[PDB]
Amino acid sequence: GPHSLRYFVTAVSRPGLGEPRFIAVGYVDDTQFVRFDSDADNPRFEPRAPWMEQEGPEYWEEQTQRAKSDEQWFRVSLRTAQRYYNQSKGGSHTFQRMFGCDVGSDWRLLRGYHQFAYDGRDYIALNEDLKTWTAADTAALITRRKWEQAGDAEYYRAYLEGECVEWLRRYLELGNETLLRTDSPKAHVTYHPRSQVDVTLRCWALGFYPADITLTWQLNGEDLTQDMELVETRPAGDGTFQKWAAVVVPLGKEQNYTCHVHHKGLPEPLTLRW
Amino acid sequence: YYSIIPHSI
Amino acid sequence: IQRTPKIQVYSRHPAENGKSNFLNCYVSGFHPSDIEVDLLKNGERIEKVEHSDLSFSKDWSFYLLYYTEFTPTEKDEYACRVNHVTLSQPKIVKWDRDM
Repeated sequence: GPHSLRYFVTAVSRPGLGEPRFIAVGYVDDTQFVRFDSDADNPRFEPRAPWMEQEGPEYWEEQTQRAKSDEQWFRVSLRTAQRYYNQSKGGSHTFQRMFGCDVGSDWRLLRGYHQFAYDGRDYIALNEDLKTWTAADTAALITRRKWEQAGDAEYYRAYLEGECVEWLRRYLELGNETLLRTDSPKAHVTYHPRSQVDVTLRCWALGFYPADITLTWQLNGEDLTQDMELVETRPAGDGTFQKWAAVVVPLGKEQNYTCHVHHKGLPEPLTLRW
Repeated sequence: YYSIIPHSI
Repeated sequence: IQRTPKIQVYSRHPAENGKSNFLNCYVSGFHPSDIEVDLLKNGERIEKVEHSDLSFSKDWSFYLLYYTEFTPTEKDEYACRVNHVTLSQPKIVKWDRDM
């Protein structure tokens, strides 16, 4: 089965309040395992999963240093972006970075990531070839040309193919007890009175892992969505996830509606009724 | 493992 | 340029009175990152509340899980209060054991 290592890094400028906020979090699949928070009591790379408390000081010391390096460069980037777009020095802006790797069941690189955002919009992204860049605007075109000339792609690729994949395999060994699990969703349909003409059927999905799931309602074998309400997947808090989808249906014909659940842990997909 | 960016945008 | 947060108030395990559970408030899909999130017991702000580390999705929008240990009763009303630049006033979402 495939696995992913991902880091989500956020910098938020706040002039008149002080230095920019900087936070990095790491994930293995849908499981967080590390964090760095500039606003914490003692800012450092620290474990966020019990199986990471194994690693010694040489891990966290080196990780903390790398984070603080990026913190400084994220500060410059924020300033540079403000210059690029001719924005006011007084306003608060965001700079985001996501990177990591996807590996296949054969323990090899499937896809590497190195992409950036300004104020929640795409800025620049390392393409799937890990050689070329996609720039979202003409400002990012300036960045792209600078990073092309600097040879950044080969530098990132070196990490993505080597360091990223190897340490991911290490994490999958450290947390082999919990990370390699696959909890199929326990699903059901709930009845809730609405009007005197119709009723609400809420299809539930509980306690599943990973978080990737598919929930749909189909009437008489066809399909329905444009009326369907679908909340985004939510963490239960115990490492599992929840999700539901509801439909408004007239009285008496509830059993002509089928909820369909697709998930990694379900060999045969689920078909449910009230 | 965390990896750094080498410079600004 | 801005995204409004999606708010969900729910329990970690199915709620039955007398048994200690966890009250969750999941806020997701919002931008920018500054956000106020409180868990309310009978309209009163709960102090002993923890939250997840700021993270984001594929579209760069942020998400945060706020949670607190509690023991549900039949009369204790629980809710989540969220304020954000996209909201003209704080949104109060009551906890419903079924939605």
